[PDB]
Amino acid sequence: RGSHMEDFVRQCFNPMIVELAEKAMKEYGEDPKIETNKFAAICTHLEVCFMYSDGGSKHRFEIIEGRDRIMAWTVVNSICNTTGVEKPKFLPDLYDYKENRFIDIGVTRREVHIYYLEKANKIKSEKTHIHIFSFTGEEMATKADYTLDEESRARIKTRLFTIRQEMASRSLWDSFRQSE
Ligand SMILES: [Mn+2]
Ligand SMILES: [Mn+2]
Repeated sequence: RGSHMEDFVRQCFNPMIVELAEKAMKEYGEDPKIETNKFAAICTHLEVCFMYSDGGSKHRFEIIEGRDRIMAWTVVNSICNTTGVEKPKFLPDLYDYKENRFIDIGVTRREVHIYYLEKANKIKSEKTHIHIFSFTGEEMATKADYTLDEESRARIKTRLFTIRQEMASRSLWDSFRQSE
């Protein structure tokens, strides 16, 4: 069965992101053709992570998101075993070489703090930095430390709101917002 959402995702995100999202979904045994909202969210999370890592200096970020589970943890161990930083319980998204911390980036259709609090306790990792974006232009980061300058975060919020308008323009936003 062919859904409008899957066709929208494929023509809205670049092929490298879609491929990474598919490999991520099947690696954890899920179908992009059936669980299509999740497909859309994984693509979105991937793009935001990539836009985020583009915000810093050249060597600033190590990218963990978008890798095989095995090599992602391999890089995490290399980072920990060479910076002494604590090994997070669950896979982060980036490591900040400038601020010497892991970052878990979140994208939500709820209020940023409803989402941050749950991400805070689920990790329970005191060290890992959290940065949440919403589809309504809000953000919320650990210690009010937003890592990147304003322009790079504003770029991310703009893109998130364009995705939401594109889904709304195709009547897929309601099903997407309710499915989280
Ligand atoms: Mn991740
Ligand atoms: Mn994340």
